[PDB]
Amino acid sequence: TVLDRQYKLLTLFFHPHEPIHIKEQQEIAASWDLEKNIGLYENATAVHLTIQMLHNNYQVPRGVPFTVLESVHRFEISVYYSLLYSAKTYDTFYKTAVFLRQHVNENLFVNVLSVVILHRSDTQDIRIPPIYDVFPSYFHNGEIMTTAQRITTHGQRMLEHYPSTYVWENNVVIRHNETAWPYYCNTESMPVSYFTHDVTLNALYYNIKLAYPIWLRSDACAIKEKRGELFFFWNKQLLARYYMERLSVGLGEIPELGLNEVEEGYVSGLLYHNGIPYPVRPNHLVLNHQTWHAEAIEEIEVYENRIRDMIDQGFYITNTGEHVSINSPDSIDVLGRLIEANVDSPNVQYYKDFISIWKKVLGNSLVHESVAFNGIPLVVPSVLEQYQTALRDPAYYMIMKRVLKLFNLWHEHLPHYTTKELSVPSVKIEKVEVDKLLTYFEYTNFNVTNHLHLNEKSVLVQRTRLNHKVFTVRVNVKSGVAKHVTVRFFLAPKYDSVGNEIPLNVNTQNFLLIDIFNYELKEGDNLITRVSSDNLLVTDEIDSASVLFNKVDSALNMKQNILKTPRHLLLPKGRVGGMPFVLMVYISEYHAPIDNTIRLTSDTLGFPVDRPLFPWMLTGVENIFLQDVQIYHKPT
Amino acid sequence: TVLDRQYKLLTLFFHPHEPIHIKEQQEIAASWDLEKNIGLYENATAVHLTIQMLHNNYQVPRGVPFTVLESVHRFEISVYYSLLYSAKTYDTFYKTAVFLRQHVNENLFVNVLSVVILHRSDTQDIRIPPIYDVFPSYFHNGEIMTTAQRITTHGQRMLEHYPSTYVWENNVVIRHNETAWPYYCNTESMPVSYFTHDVTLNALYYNIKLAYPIWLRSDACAIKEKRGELFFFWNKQLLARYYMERLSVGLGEIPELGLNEVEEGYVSGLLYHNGIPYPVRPNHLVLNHQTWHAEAIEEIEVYENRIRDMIDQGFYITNTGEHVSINSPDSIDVLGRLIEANVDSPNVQYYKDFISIWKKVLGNSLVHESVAFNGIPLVVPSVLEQYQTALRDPAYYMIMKRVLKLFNLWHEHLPHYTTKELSVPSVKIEKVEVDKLLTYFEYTNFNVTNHLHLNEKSVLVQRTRLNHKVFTVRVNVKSGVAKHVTVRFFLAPKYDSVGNEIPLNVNTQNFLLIDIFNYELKEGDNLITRVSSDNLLVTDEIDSASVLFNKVDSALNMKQNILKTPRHLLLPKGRVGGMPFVLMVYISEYHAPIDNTIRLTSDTLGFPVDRPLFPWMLTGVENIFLQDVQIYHKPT
Amino acid sequence: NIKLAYPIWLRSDACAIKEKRGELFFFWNKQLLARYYMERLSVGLGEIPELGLNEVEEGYVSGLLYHNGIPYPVRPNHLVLNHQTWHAEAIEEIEVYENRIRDMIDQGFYITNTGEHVSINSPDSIDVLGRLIEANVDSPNVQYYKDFISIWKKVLGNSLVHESVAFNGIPLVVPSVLEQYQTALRDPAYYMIMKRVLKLFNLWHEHLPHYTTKELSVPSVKIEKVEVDKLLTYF
Ligand SMILES: *[C@@H]1O[C@H](CO)[C@@H](O[C@@H]2O[C@H](CO)[C@@H](O[C@@H]3O[C@H](CO[C@H]4O[C@H](CO[C@H]5O[C@H](CO)[C@@H](O)[C@H](O)[C@@H]5O)[C@@H](O)[C@H](O[C@H]5O[C@H](CO)[C@@H](O)[C@H](O)[C@@H]5O)[C@@H]4O)[C@@H](O)[C@H](O[C@H]4O[C@H](CO)[C@@H](O)[C@H](O)[C@@H]4O[C@H]4O[C@H](CO)[C@@H](O)[C@H](O)[C@@H]4O[C@H]4O[C@H](CO)[C@@H](O)[C@H](O)[C@@H]4O)[C@@H]3O)[C@H](O)[C@H]2NC(C)=O)[C@H](O)[C@H]1NC(C)=O
Ligand SMILES: *[C@@H]1O[C@H](CO)[C@@H](O[C@@H]2O[C@H](CO)[C@@H](O[C@@H]3O[C@H](CO[C@H]4O[C@H](CO[C@H]5O[C@H](CO)[C@@H](O)[C@H](O)[C@@H]5O)[C@@H](O)[C@H](O[C@H]5O[C@H](CO)[C@@H](O)[C@H](O)[C@@H]5O)[C@@H]4O)[C@@H](O)[C@H](O[C@H]4O[C@H](CO)[C@@H](O)[C@H](O)[C@@H]4O[C@H]4O[C@H](CO)[C@@H](O)[C@H](O)[C@@H]4O[C@H]4O[C@H](CO)[C@@H](O)[C@H](O)[C@@H]4O)[C@@H]3O)[C@H](O)[C@H]2NC(C)=O)[C@H](O)[C@H]1NC(C)=O
Ligand SMILES: *[C@@H]1O[C@H](CO)[C@@H](O[C@@H]2O[C@H](CO)[C@@H](O[C@@H]3O[C@H](CO[C@H]4O[C@H](CO[C@H]5O[C@H](CO)[C@@H](O)[C@H](O)[C@@H]5O)[C@@H](O)[C@H](O[C@H]5O[C@H](CO)[C@@H](O)[C@H](O)[C@@H]5O)[C@@H]4O)[C@@H](O)[C@H](O[C@H]4O[C@H](CO)[C@@H](O)[C@H](O)[C@@H]4O[C@H]4O[C@H](CO)[C@@H](O)[C@H](O)[C@@H]4O[C@H]4O[C@H](CO)[C@@H](O)[C@H](O)[C@@H]4O)[C@@H]3O)[C@H](O)[C@H]2NC(C)=O)[C@H](O)[C@H]1NC(C)=O
Ligand SMILES: *[C@@H]1O[C@H](CO)[C@@H](O[C@@H]2O[C@H](CO)[C@@H](O)[C@H](O)[C@H]2NC(C)=O)[C@H](O)[C@H]1NC(C)=O
Ligand SMILES: *[C@@H]1O[C@H](CO)[C@@H](O[C@@H]2O[C@H](CO)[C@@H](O)[C@H](O)[C@H]2NC(C)=O)[C@H](O)[C@H]1NC(C)=O
Ligand SMILES: [Cu+2]
Ligand SMILES: [Cu+2]
Ligand SMILES: [Cu+2]
Ligand SMILES: [Cu+2]
Ligand SMILES: [Cu+2]
Repeated sequence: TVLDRQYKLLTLFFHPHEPIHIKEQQEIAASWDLEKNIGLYENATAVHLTIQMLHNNYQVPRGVPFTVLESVHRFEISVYYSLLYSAKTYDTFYKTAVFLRQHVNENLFVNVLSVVILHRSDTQDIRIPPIYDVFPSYFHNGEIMTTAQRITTHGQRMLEHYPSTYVWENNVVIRHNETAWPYYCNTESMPVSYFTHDVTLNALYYNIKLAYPIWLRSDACAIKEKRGELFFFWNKQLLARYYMERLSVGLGEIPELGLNEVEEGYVSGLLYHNGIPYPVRPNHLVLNHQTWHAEAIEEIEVYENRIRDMIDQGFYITNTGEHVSINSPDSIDVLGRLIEANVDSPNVQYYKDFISIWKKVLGNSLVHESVAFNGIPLVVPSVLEQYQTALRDPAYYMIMKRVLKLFNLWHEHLPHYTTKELSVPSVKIEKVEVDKLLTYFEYTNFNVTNHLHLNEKSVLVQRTRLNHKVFTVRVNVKSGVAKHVTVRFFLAPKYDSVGNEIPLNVNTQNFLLIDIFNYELKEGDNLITRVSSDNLLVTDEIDSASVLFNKVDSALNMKQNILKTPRHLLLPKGRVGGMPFVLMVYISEYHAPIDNTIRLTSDTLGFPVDRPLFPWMLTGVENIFLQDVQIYHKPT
Repeated sequence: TVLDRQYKLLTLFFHPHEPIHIKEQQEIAASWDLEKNIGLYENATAVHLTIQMLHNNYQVPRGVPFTVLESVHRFEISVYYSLLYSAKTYDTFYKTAVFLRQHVNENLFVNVLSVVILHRSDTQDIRIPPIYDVFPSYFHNGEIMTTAQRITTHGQRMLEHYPSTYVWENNVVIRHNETAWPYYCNTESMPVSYFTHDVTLNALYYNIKLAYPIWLRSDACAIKEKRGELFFFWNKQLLARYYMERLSVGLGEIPELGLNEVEEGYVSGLLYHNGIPYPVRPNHLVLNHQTWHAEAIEEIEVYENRIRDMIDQGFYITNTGEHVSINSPDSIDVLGRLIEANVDSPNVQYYKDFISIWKKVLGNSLVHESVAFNGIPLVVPSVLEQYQTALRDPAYYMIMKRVLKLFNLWHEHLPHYTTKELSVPSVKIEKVEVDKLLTYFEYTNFNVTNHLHLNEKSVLVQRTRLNHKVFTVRVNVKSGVAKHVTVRFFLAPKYDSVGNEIPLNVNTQNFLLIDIFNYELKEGDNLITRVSSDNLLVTDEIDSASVLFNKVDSALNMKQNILKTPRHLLLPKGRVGGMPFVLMVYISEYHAPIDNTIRLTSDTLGFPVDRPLFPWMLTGVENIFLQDVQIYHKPT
Repeated sequence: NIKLAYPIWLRSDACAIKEKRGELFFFWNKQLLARYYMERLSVGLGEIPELGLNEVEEGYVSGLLYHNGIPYPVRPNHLVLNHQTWHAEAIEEIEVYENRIRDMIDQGFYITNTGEHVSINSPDSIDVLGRLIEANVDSPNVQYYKDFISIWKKVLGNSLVHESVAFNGIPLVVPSVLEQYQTALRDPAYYMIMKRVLKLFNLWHEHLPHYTTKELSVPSVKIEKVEVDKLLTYF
């Protein structure tokens, strides 16, 4: 019965903005009544709250932007999640989903239903469609969407007048985004536009926040996920990759964010479904004038000073006034939880969310204090207030760099690793060599037909993306005696924006983990010959909505999880003629430990680059090797 | 043959963005060739230039915003106007118009064809459609246009799901703009949004600049128009009306524009045809930082200092170095021409256009120095760079207030009027009384069907506008002996934003001329009983494109000229309970003096309020009377 | 050596009068700035920064020492020019002089020492234009058209003026790198100032009529193909 259930849940994601077209779903929406069917829900309080909200009309109006950073939106989405998750039977769950689809905003319903499907036992096999297919308007420029609407409604008669559009195959018409948006931010935004505007990266951020919502309290499974450590590690990896891209395109180090003025602005060029332009941050934005920006920055400074005091003093304050030490090396998780100010933080009243205030300030979304129903505020969020568009703005990377400065301060106070924790007896690496590192640009097609308001075709968008050829890394190692070992590869830049070789201690923060795997080392001489195509950290493209629908309706793979980095974004572009980089191979013992499942050997994720490392403490540690490589770009 | 010619010229304005659909026009476009038909054009140089431009493709690309402030755009539009105007026969003119419609940008073609029709003898009867019907996208928000597209393409099946839209009559569907755009500039922009965003006002500005393009040199007819005096008078009238509106809504005096920072920003909420959002000026914009704004402001300061020096020294410098005096009272025209820096200015090389630089600076249109054909720059103009959207921004009023400060400086140097120039023998005004002054808001419908890309309905937009009830002004006057006299009425505010009564000398700059007419005064007692419905200065609404098309195809009025203020914008709103104003009745002798035709008694348009006036010099002048009135607003 | 050949304090003779001093000045400055921009693009530094009248972001530390052993003046980063300092007065004088030059360029004539107007609208007036901009001893009127480039150099050298004099006479000065021709080119501020002067020159050239197809064409001479063997550079 998997196929039919998946088909129905897909039909729930066919046209969010438009109303229900399938008749029996209308019958269910008109027939079901929560009041009399309270007995089928475990959480009766959620049922009462939902009934009250739906009766008083105290809900976010339909056809309006939705943001989780607003309090009332969080309350509404949490209540709906509690109601949906408390469904005893799958039938009750589906019937509540239909009713909410009828009586709930599109974005909120999609998000809550996806979260419920991911975290429900009865729906551990259902596959949810990609976000960039349900709402294409968050990943393509407004001109593209308007042209799509025109070419569709024209009946493809004036389409042949358009030279940009073309018919690649029957029933599909494709455009070019190569020639468009001549007006753009420029500054530091254009050279890295092939990485920051990538659809897959924003989709990955959205899916990550689907797996770990800020408004959802962890269960036994989510309590072993080490939420804070994942936050820190993922932010570090993203910032290291972004810095590598900037060095590749010659833009320099990530600008440091102050408290007086921000020089770089952002113009999104995106449009909401209704047609409201996004807020724009001007260049040379002033933060020390008579504006709400000043008050927001003062609150941000207070909260960050509280975090700094907690880090330095070595303990945090409970909600009653007790001191809880965080000086042990295993307190990184609670530190991250406190910094994030999620619902799992011990004390959110004193440790508040300054990152959201940073996002509000640097989004320059004019607060007009407008409310509907004498209730829910009406907000026009900027790109930074949406996880599916935040990564397009450099300000996000600047803010995360500040948070990573806080994290580095905390890690600095920790004792440095010893020659016993960081050494494996009688394992010496001889030589490490990669076959080649080449990158090239290629074309890809995305389906944006779900935005078209069909009455009674399939428009696609062509985009340019980076990719790399398969590469093999071969290392020879002395093994001493037989062992079961783990090998980790790290990649870092070798020269900074000016030309001086970066010391290893500084590079410790710029090392990007690209592969980790097990091996059984024999006695004597060995050979590791890892191929990039075998790594499980990076995955291939997930099947599109159309492909999944075809494979389902016509009637598995475990190499496509929503919480993995796309393969084509693993390797930096480099330069034509070669760009130098540093590879680091580290071998350690194997210390023995589907929607949201990731686990490796029990140890800090960034080991051994989480703490600062110095050359003088690597003498006597032979199982770590630092080689130099060159990354090339194939021009086309 | 008027009807058929008008029908064809209307068909030339049916779908600018879309290509030619009528077959014989395609045949003409494919058959006509300028090279062999040079003999039918008087200006052969224009023919050669047009041929060269069309062969080299050195022209503005189609489907791109067009602005006259750019040099190459001016050159192209001037060349096309020269080509069209040099058509010996009407047939040649129409055949060139079709060819250009086929091979020219939409906005440029519409503008040039309208100008040619207005200034051509063979087309002095043709009536051109309103601008707000040809390009509705410049007068309504992007959300409205997107909703229109959706309701049209949906086949009016999901339209009935929309509660906003409704069917007022057969074949027409109407919306509401009352509930939309909750995100808005606020500050000083919302309380006067009913006046600054009025469609008729922007259309009036566009038609005025159609009558007097900056790139067209005047002929005998246009040389008697006193271009500079018209510029000054119209700007003064607009600023006085805007100040009256601000006082009515309690916003205060027009802010003074400096050279360091502009506090008030603007968000248009408009979208171009393709779907590119308009530039946004942030609040508290800084002009004294390391930006191109500083250089632009320095050039502006240099040019304005040149103007100030020319005004103070009493003479202007010719292109050879000669001094030409401007100290006479009849030099206002050349002064205005110099300030405007039009093609009729004596010396544009030394006296340059600083107002355009002000518009560029305060539009905050990011210059990205992008060019097509290795030629024509690509520009995304702001609202201030288009005459059909400039009036929506307060910065325009601030800039015009600065220019009016320059004009007031010039007028101050002139000698004050005497008791002989300002007096009429034996004519004493006894009493002046108006019956009532009431204002109310009403609904109106605009047709935006021409934007819809119909394949193989008629959507309308409902807007709220101000209007007034008919009022009668009755004055009793002693006449002495029989005479033929002219009576002028002026309206001004009585109290400023704080509460002090404004002295007459300051109010001289705030007097708005509302009526001027002739009369024959008898001997003894007389009675003037003017009714607002008789004034010819203000006109009624012009027939829409649909109405004109119906009246033409089915098969005159002279009270509808494109260069007259709409009647409903004549009177300030006032306040509920009454707002005090000052009326001034002035009687003078009758000194004896269709597309663009306006002439009155030979005298300065702003007489006697062009020069400063003082109470002590009005003793002995009995033919001028100052009464007080109250304007009321009917709330609904 | 160039300033040895054409000193600002030496009046030209028959030989130096055929040298077209102003045109040489303009051409050499343009060539230097084009080469510098090519170098910047080669090393990925971007376009030459535009010099304003409020603040200069880039500073300079020479690292040089005079014969006696006095360190050179240092310009700090983010130097402020709109505060209560002599920099403001110097910048005001610079602005006045540059506005005088702009007015002379736009009006089409220059003012003599007596008050006469001399036209500069012909294409062969580039030499006198350069002489006026340089304010050398060969300029027609140095009293009205003064040397603003020297004031720019003084301002951007940040040489602290201490008003010290010897013999009750000759001032004692510690010049910066910009005040010496043998060290001026080490500072980007020089290139910025010359870019401003070249903006003035480009304004003047823009007012000139564009070349025609008769001045710019040679009858019956068509170029087929151009090819270079190789372009390689090494340290
Ligand atoms: C079915 O559906 C419903 C609806 O969908 C779901 O209901 C939600 O359920 C969750 C979980 O139960 C609730 O969250 C918790 O709520 C309680 C109660 O908060 C309410 O009352 C507060 C006022 O009383 C509190 O303060 C007064 C003094 O002023 C005090 O006398 C009283 O005893 C009590 O402490 C309100 O303040 C509060 O909301 C107000 O304040 C908020 C904060 O400023 C503000 O945001 C609100 O807008 C409003 O202004 C609310 O009305 C909370 O006590 C509890 O708080 C814990 O977690 C937060 C972080 O999320 C943390 O900051 C707190 O310090 C506290 O942390 C303790 O518990 C954590 C786990 O919950 C634990 O991880 C911490 O370590 C800590 O516990 C450990 O340490 C502490 C000492 O630090 C120790 O005492 C403990 O024993 C332990 O050792 C949560 O916020 C939602 O409120 C509720 N929502 C609704 C709408 O119903 C329901 O979950 C669904 N059920 C099922 C089965 O699915
Ligand atoms: C058929 O089609 C064609 C194409 O559609 C139409 O052609 C257009 O026709 C108009 C009108 O004829 C032209 O405008 C006039 O152009 C002339 C010539 O300008 C050209 O040449 C300039 C260079 O030569 C000038 O300077 C040199 C020195 O450097 C000097 O030696 C030479 O004698 C001459 O003076 C170029 O500079 C100029 O363009 C360049 O410069 C522009 C300005 O910076 C710049 O914008 C350009 O981009 C380019 O860089 C061009 O190539 C102009 O002389 C004439 O200028 C008058 O008007 C302007 C204001 O518009 C004003 O500033 C000038 O000072 C001058 O004013 C005198 O004439 C006015 C009337 O024209 C008059 O109102 C003024 O009072 C003044 O006249 C009185 O006072 C003066 C003293 O101040 C005195 O001398 C007079 O005798 C009199 O007493 C116009 O700009 C278009 O150029 C032309 N365009 C094209 C593409 O062909 C044609 O009209 C159509 N024909 C028909 C029948 O329909
Ligand atoms: C042997 O050794 C000695 C020492 O080594 C050498 O002596 C040097 O020789 C040179 C060349 O002769 C001198 O330069 C010229 O000096 C004269 C005189 O200037 C002195 O007097 C001025 C005051 O009198 C002036 O103003 C009053 C009104 O106030 C007026 O009534 C009077 O008639 C006269 O006009 C002083 O102001 C001046 O110094 C003061 O002012 C300076 C400027 O502010 C200031 O710097 C000083 O610090 C001081 O404050 C001085 O004491 C100048 O008249 C002459 O000026 C010309 O050149 C300059 C640019 O260098 C230009 O600005 C002037 O406008 C003027 O330009 C005319 O002549 C140019 C050629 O000389 C020519 O190119 C111009 O086109 C122009 O000529 C043409 O147009 C004009 C109209 O514009 C027209 O009248 C002409 O007929 C013609 O058509 C020079 O500065 C040195 O002063 C002198 N130095 C010393 C220490 O002796 C000597 O050269 C050696 N001899 C040999 C054979 O080798
Ligand atoms: C893009 O996605 C749409 C679904 O949003 C696809 O629509 C399908 O088109 C095929 C055409 O043969 C139909 O048989 C299916 O029934 C359609 N499905 C739905 C849900 O409408 C469309 O084919 C996709 N196009 C591409 C190129 O992937
Ligand atoms: C709005 O304007 C359009 C033209 O842009 C009008 O279209 C006309 O509609 C009538 C309907 O009976 C047709 O007979 C005409 O042939 C149409 N003209 C064109 C040029 O298409 C439309 O009627 C107008 N609607 C309103 C309410 O004024
Ligand atoms: Cu969408
Ligand atoms: Cu700044
Ligand atoms: Cu339009
Ligand atoms: Cu401010
Ligand atoms: Cu600074």
